[PDB]
Amino acid sequence: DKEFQVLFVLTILTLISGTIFYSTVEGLRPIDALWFSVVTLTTVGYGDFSPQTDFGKIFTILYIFIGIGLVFGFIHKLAVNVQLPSILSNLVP
Amino acid sequence: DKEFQVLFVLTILTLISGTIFYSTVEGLRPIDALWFSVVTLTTVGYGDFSPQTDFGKIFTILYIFIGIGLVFGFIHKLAVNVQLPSILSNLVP
Amino acid sequence: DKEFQVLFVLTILTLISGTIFYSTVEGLRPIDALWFSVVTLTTVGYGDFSPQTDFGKIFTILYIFIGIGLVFGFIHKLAVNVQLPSILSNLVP
Amino acid sequence: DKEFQVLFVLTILTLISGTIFYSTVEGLRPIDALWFSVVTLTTVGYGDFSPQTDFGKIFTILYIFIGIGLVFGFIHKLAVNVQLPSILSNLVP
Ligand SMILES: [K+]
Ligand SMILES: [K+]
Ligand SMILES: [K+]
Ligand SMILES: [K+]
Repeated sequence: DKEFQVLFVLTILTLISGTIFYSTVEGLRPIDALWFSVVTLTTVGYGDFSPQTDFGKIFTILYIFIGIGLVFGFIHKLAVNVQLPSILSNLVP
Repeated sequence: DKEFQVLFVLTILTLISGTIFYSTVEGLRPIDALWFSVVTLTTVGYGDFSPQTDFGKIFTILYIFIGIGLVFGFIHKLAVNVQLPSILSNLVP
Repeated sequence: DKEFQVLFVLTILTLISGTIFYSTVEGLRPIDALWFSVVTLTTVGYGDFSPQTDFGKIFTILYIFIGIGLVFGFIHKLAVNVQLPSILSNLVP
Repeated sequence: DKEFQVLFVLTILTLISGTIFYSTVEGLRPIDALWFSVVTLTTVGYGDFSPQTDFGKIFTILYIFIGIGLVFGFIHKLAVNVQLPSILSNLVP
């Protein structure tokens, strides 16, 4: 609970920061900026969008090193503290 | 066994859900929809396909956060509870 | 040693299998086939190459689920049993 | 501290080595060479850049197997020994 909540808030703030940056510096729509932020921090990287400016590339490097840690943390706790118990509870007939 | 079976079923259902969504909203062939779902949840992300609609992008964001946890879980148990023993058994002359 | 050797051989065989498949079914040069196999199993996925046939896509799905487990295993042991000690040994003045 | 410092230096050197290689063999700007090195070793892989020469592809294969181990190590310690405590310290009213 309290741990998953913190991680949830930290993830939300991280994605908000990305959305604001890419819509500003790279000129993306806010929706596309959020899309790029997620596709980046989860390391999926389709490359349908990518930073065209040097500022954009430099920020993204730092965004990645800082962002991956907490994003996968959230993903991990979400799966281990939320999804796991639920699946088990559904396996009791 | 019982753990790997559950994870196997959960993975199958997850991929089925993706196949139905992308063939519907993004208009992909069912085979290409399954292909995108896998390439997404394993975080490979070639970008040969990517969602063009806003609905598609929003769903994929949620699909990723929810899907990665179980997909890598399956991958992990598959390697640790199935592949590992087999390799060891083949190393006894 | 014996563990890292096994993992090394298993990785080599896996990459050889990929090289043969993609040069055959997708018609890539052997070098490009090996390149795609690695870029796939390490989950990097540039998408400079991607399978164009349905056979190619179906095989790759299976290749991914089976291959990621051992490839990251090798990567892990390589870093924990080989790179780690070496760095420490270089930190003794 | 001493552990995070070492990992920090090892990461810096790894990225420097990549920058020099890609600007030399693939003819990228130094900034784009660093960009590719990071996007590669964190496994994001946008594919906005990718090696066009066989030398480039062969080196990158080796760069990946060697580089991922330490890069994610740094990312891990950064998140567990630096980001984690800080967030907790900010949660004390
Ligand atoms: K990727
Ligand atoms: K990618
Ligand atoms: K890509
Ligand atoms: K990845």
